[PDB]
Amino acid sequence: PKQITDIRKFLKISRKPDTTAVIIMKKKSKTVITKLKLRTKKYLYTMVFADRKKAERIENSLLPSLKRIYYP
Amino acid sequence: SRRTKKVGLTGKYGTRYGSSLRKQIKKIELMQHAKYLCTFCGKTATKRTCVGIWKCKKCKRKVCGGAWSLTTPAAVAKSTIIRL
Amino acid sequence: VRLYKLAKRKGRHMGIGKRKGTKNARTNQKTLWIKRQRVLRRLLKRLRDSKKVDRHLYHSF
Amino acid sequence: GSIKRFRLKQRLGKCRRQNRPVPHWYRLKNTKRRHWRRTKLGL
Amino acid sequence: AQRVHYRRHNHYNTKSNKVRPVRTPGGKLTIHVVKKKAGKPKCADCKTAIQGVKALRPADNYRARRKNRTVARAYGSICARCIRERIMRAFLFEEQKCVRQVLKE
Amino acid sequence: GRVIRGQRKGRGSIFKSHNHHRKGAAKLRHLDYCEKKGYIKGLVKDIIHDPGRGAPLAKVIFKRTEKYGKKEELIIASEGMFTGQYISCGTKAPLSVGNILPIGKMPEGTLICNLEHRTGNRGTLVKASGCYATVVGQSEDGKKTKVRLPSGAKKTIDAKARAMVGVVGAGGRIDKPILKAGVAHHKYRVKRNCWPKVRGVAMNPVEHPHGGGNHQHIGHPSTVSRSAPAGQKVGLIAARRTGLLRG
RNA sequence: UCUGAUGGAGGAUCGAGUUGAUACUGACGUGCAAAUCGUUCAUUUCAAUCACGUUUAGGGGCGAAAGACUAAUCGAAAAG
RNA sequence: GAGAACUUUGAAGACUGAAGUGGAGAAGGGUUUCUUGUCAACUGUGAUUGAACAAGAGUUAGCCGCUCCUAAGGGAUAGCUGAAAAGUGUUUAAAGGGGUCCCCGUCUCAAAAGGGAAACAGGUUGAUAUUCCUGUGCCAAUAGUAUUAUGAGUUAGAUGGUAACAUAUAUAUAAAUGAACUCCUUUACAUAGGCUUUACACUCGGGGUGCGUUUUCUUUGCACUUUACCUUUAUAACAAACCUUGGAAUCAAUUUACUUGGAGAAGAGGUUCGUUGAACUCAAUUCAAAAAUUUGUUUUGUAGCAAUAGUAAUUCGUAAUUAUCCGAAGUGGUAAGGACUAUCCUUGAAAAAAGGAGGGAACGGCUUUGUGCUUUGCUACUCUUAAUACUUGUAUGAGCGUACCAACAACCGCAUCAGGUCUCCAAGGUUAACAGCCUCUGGUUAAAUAGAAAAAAGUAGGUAAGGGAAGUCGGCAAAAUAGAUCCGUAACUUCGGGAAAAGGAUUGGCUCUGAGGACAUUAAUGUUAACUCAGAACUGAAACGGACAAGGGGAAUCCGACUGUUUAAUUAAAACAUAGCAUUGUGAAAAGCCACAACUGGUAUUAACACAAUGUGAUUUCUGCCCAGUGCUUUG
RNA sequence: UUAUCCAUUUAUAGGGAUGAAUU
Repeated sequence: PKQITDIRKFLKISRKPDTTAVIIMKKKSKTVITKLKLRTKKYLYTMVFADRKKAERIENSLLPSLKRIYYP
Repeated sequence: SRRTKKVGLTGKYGTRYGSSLRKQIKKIELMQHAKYLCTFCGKTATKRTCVGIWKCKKCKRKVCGGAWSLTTPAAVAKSTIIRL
Repeated sequence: VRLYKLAKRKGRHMGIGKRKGTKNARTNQKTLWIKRQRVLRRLLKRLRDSKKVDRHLYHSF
Repeated sequence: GSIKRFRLKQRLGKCRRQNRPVPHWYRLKNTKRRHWRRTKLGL
Repeated sequence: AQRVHYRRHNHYNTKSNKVRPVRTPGGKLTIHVVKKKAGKPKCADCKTAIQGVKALRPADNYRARRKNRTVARAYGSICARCIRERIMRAFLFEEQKCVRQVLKE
Repeated sequence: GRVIRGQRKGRGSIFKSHNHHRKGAAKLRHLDYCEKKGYIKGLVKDIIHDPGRGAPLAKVIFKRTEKYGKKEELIIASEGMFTGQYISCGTKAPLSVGNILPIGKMPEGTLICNLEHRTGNRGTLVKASGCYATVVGQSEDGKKTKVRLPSGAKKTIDAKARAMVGVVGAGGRIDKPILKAGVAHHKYRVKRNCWPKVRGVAMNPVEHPHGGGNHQHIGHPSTVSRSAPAGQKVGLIAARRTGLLRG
């Protein structure tokens, strides 16, 4: 696990063909927060989003060639 | 205050061992444990480390010597050597 | 236990007939010395920092 | 011992095998049998 | 409280087998063996620890990046005070040789 | 009877020296071209204690003359020499404390240590803590020189042996009396197992010729001739005399 | 020189633990036991204690030494 | 079940009292482990149980260990003796690695507690779990060539900072020329003492859940409220080291303690290592101030791993939903780290392997003359990670251990024997306390037998009027206080002690008084924390270290100076040893003492302040006389 | 001095006047 903050880095790592799966969580904090997680042979990269709008746009901006998983 | 009259440093041994062997031993450890002047720095900070090696705390440059005296009459032949 | 400790804080069982450890056992004279020296030295530090007292008197005290 | 050698483990297996009793239908046509506590194998 | 037990098959407390107990999300106190501490690199002259370089074990030192093994100034396995001392000693004794040679004639 | 403790000592079972922590045999730099035809100077990088002996040991660095690189040696340290001091060996070297010289160079009446009773044995004599020797005078034609050993004998050694100018350090170690048994036990830890002594006369009458009786007395003359067998030499061995000395 | 502190040396003291066996000449002595049980006692910063590994093999070893110990056997072990 | 004091379930009363019949392990035992049947013998009583009998089943590792390296050492190689078995182990040795002629070099084995490449959390079955599953990592290696791509350097090897030094953030900080030859470092080390930091443990008040008593009181008493490894994890804080400026006596900073200073202190500003692993606005972000990107104000997030797991409750088919998993502190009980001081006639090991350095041998690509070199004609190229592909024998991860017991009946004691047997974990109260005594977590209610009556006698204890050693060889067994504070303390003496001498006074409960800290505001007002001492009234059958726990002292003499050791199973001493005293031999390999059949060896990695053999045994004062006897020795 | 015996090292120059130093 290795948290990443910059968003262009994640948009770059999404296009990498060695990645297989993505993980989308939703949980109640106090509204809903999400942690976009991405699975790759090396590591598992997560990103926190306090903005539901940014979560909504980014989840669909992610390329469809990879599989999506939601634990709940 | 002055806790003891004359036993001094040998009071650690308690009442055991005779005075003719405690006064005799006290002659030497008093000038053993006391730090000595160092030629290389002029700071009186040379202590003992083993049976025959003295070390200056400031210099960190150790010198050999006698068992407990940095210099001894058997070691003041340096004058005879150096008169040449 | 909590009621007894509340009484302990209120100071109801300090009796010599209750103590069973030595004077140095119940409290360390060494540790009390550490506490005293530390608080007074911190006071002296605050004195110098506020410059209420000169260095020459500070060292003497 | 929780740590044993290969030959020792195999020999223990052999001895346990030897501990098995005589089959029934053969008797239709033993005495050398140890007990785990009564006799020590020693090996 | 709880009670714990050794796990790394060596049930003695030798100075290579010290323990730092911790608790778990499962709610149980487990045991971990912290890696043995290692010394520090030392100058060859004053036998004093030199900065700029990590102080790991053999294997960890091998795994460490090249940016954590040396100070980049000439020797690097010699403390700066000693290397400065050596440098000016080196220049001045050579110059003393030169002046003695020129005064020889 | 049976084998005596004075006999089992040389069998080599438990009387082997505890060589585990000894840092190196005390030996001086041996012969080469430079020693016989000039001075060669090294330095002492460190000085250390040796658990067995009393006198400390000097770790001396040297540089060879045929292979690039250094060599290390351990010398019996002499009094009053410090780390970093340059030590000079050979013939033409200037006589000073700690240096090494052939016996045919220094004047008479100069203290000396680390003699060499036969040339080449790289250090054999006068090595105990706080001891020295003195040359009495060279031969008129050279090739010989007599020295007064600490025991008090005049021995004649050639002029091509080597020795160290000065006195072995760690002097007067015997002045301080041992008080507690623990000091003696610790001291004898790292040398041998010759301790404790155990009086012979209180032995059983079969494991020592001195023992036996009902008043623990020797019972026969303690002096024994030098021609005695192995199990007989146990008393004052061929004593020339007995009693307090008179000079 | 005298007084008050800090300081923490000692083959220092008491003392559980470990190690041992002082006295009860206590019990049992066809016993829990071919040397045990209860109370008492000794020692505890060092000549300490233990574990594993390792050396010394019989007219020998080993012994802070009592003719002790060397597989319950020892004034010469044990097997033939 | 036909059978039940000693099988199972429930109720009740107790015990073991974290130095436990609790968990793990080692040596040893070797299927005793689990399930289904089981009573011929055994389980000394019964017996349906069982460590018995019968039939099946059960031990999963690139990461836990072994395998690796080295020690006191063993075995063996060359030589040397010996008839040999054997004894020696470099003593005339042509004895294996590397580079490219040169350098180096007896082999091998010996640690399941030393050094050691690599792991964690939850779940998982009748029997195994750091091994299986789920999820997340890490370590090691990866042959030759060709392709791409990631990055640097150059038209043959980077930078910034005046410095301690720092800098490559690509998915992945991988790439900062570098040979032969060398010097270091790590690996890598004693004890004692206190101080400090962190973590765990314990404790406290609040909030939220559930439980429980509630004649009577009770903002109530109990349980849960959690977050591993990994990400050079980022930073902050701290002990030290170092750098820059600074230039001291009226000496100065400073520790609990002393330490340090013109070989450059204090002040001020920085650099790093190590402790910890989300401390600190740490992250980006919403808002304001600097300019072709810096400083101030907020949101969010258990920093990611993370809730999707556990835990506690609540509903609902009988697999899901539901709400909580957070504002703070004190104790020092352990462990580790740090900086120090003290002690040693004691100085407290090595290689395996890895790193760093001094050094500077060789140097673009294509084409070509000529005998790799000089040359002529053009410039986009050199090193490293990742993937891909093809040729090479199939181009990731060998083998072994992994159940159980650790004595309570799974070990040795002829045995289901009160014996012996090696380590870690270690709760509350009481208290100096890991002592005793009682309780919570866990475990048990079982020991080769049970009901009844209670005499003699035995045995483990109690208690005894008045006398108080009259008993007896002898105050042998027991009784006397013993804790803590305070007061007082002799003869002698080596002046250190004796000494807790002797000998006394106080001691409970409740209600109070005083003293002992840290934190923030323009001298004064506030916020907040320990149990520690000193004193006081009042009260009780004058008793209060109420049990538990704990010196009997004194006057002497002999012996041994003391601490220690010893006759395993009759003797623990006055016996030994020790420190000291003194003697003798010995100048080295043609010597001493000793082992060896011979070769040879130990003392000896030694050298008179040493080795060997002796008697006496602190200290004080002494240590008188005889060389005829026997010894020993000196000259011829 | 050859036998023989001893000692020494990598068997490394025939005799006299606290830095490195290898191609």
